[PDB]
Amino acid sequence: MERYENLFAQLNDRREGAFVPFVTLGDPGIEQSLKIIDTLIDAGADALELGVPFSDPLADGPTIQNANLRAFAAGVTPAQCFEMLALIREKHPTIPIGLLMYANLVFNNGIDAFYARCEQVGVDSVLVADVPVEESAPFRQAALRHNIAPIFICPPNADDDLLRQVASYGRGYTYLLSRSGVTGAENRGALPLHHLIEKLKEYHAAPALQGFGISSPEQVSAAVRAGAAGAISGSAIVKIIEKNLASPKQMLAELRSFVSAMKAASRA
Amino acid sequence: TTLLNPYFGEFGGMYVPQILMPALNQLEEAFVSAQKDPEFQAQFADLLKNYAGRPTALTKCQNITAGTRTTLYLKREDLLHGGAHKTNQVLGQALLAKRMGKSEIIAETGAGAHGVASALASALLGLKCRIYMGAKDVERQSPNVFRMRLMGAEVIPVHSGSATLKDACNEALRDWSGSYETAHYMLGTAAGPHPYPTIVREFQRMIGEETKAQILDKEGRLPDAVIACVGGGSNAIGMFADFINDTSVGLIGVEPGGHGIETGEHGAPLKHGRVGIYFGMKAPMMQTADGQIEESYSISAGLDFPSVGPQHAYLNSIGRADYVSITDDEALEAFKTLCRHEGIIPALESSHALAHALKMMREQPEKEQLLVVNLSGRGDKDIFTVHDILKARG
Ligand SMILES: O=P(O)(O)OCCNS(=O)(=O)c1ccc(OC(F)(F)F)cc1
Ligand SMILES: *Cc1c(COP(=O)(O)O)cnc(C)c1O
Ligand SMILES: [Cl-]
Ligand SMILES: [Cl-]
Ligand SMILES: [Cl-]
Ligand SMILES: [Cs+]
Ligand SMILES: [Cs+]
Ligand SMILES: [Cs+]
Repeated sequence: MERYENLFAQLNDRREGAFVPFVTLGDPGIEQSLKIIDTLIDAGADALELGVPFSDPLADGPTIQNANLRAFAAGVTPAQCFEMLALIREKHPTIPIGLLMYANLVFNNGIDAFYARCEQVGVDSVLVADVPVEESAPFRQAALRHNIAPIFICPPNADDDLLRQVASYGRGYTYLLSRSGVTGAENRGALPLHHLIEKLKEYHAAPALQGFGISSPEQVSAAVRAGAAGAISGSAIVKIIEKNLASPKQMLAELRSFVSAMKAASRA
Repeated sequence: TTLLNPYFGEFGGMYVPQILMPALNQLEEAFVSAQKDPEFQAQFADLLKNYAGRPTALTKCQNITAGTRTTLYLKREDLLHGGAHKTNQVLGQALLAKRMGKSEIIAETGAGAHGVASALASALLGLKCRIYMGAKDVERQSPNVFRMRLMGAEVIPVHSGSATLKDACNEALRDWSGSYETAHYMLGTAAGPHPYPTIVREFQRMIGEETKAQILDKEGRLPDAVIACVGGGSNAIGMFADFINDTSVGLIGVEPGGHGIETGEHGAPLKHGRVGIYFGMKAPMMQTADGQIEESYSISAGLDFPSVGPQHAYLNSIGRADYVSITDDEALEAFKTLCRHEGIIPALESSHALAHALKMMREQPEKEQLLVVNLSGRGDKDIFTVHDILKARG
């Protein structure tokens, strides 16, 4: 499939940016997570980034560390996550679905078999957080053999050689890191990324999505204004889950409001 | 691209987030430069000699081998400042930090031995030190925690995941991901992403260099085998390195067998785990069927690393080194034996290496063999642990 290509073409036609939420699959449980995800889409999410609970999420700050822990407290396994992913795709045919993985979960039972499973359930991309471009060859090869986009990270200080590598090897979208450090809404990226965005376009990279620390509408509008195709927000979404564990109904209402506002900021 | 090979055969690599790759490349460059720099070498030698007390003794243990054809020496890393071999590589990493113009140190610790070693080196050399320690380890290693604080280090409890060593390893890497411009991550074993396995080996190799010189002086020949316990692999690779090209010398690494391999409650991933990717490396590790990282169990808290350095996995694969396991009960017997017959209290970590040597002797008492055990640390810290078992046992 070409779900990212089709989304970005449609968004270009509307001169809109993409708004892409992240959540952990199965946080705070399987049924509520499926409802959360349906809410995100109904409220305006253009694509999804979905984490499989992992014991050692070393690129994540406390908010997402705690999301992983809630899913484990509910007994969530990678197999159950793949069941979830099949159902999400069965409900929603065109939305791009990306996974956020750590290397061991991909390598565990064989790299090729992991990507074949992704293809079977209808995933569109995989970002492996602890595999740099230097170690990417067997992951990117397996991804492409199975019609999965391998997502590469472009750090805010990427040199020319790295930009060229990310542009060549990546598909779907290019992940434009806001800053150093780990995920979290408490730290906002304060480096101008417009020069990276321009150099990526020069090298015909996959369209850029800015992520890390995006928690407000003005940041989404700013990402689009700088030349990015859109923005990803994780901790801010997960915070609403964490805040509202005691009230599943109010949790969905608050998620809807947030996503709606963030998506609105993407239109202009 | 790198200056040095990040792999030992299939094992090792640099499995870190992209943001950390410049940090690893900078460290590798600084290390390669330092290794060519006579001034760096002289500063390191000075600290090792005048501060840490190298060379360490090689003790012939005549009482424990009486009536057999085994000759047993102990390489006395227990006599190094701090009472364990970890001091060697912390001093060298602290000098690398300085070389790069860094003024801050981050370290992980489980039982606390690496935390104390990091704090002492930082005190001596004027670096500000912060140490991550799993909340569960903090609660149970009060003495080490107090030492780190006495030495001016900040100790930061980690409550995420399982609140033990692997979680402290994660927290150190998270911190470094945001602070690498000013802080050096002082990794505590011969594991993690390149260039750490290589650097830690090179900054521990004086163990084996000294052992070789000492055994040639005292016996006129090389050992038949050198035997070392394996947590993450630093003391063992430190002993093994200078003998790798001496094909006649056996290299035996001893993983903790805990309650018994069959029980699942052990810390022997090299022989009884599965290859995975975690903590920056491709290596055998303790993991569930679906790939979640698990804990290592041992009576000895210092053998709690749930994986093993990639060079050990490599040396095993090619048959250059052999790896075995020793149970809690075997380690405890070796501890008691050394105390009573040689007047040395060994670390329970080191007791695993001694236990295997004692087995080599006892199983085949008329086999002529010259053995060296790396006595990686002293066992003062372990007397309460041993107290509690010997009492509950009767
Ligand atoms: O809004 P925030 O600050 O929580 O950021 C959300 C991030 N979620 S994600 O899946 O895009 C994501 C992307 C990359 C990550 O690490 C890596 F860069 F090393 F690869 C981790 C998570
Ligand atoms: C830390 C420690 C060990 C285990 O670590 P390695 O990296 O495997 O050497 C063994 N013995 C002692 C005394 C230790 O302090
Ligand atoms: Cl491309
Ligand atoms: Cl010589
Ligand atoms: Cl013989
Ligand atoms: Cs390789
Ligand atoms: Cs003897
Ligand atoms: Cs171990």
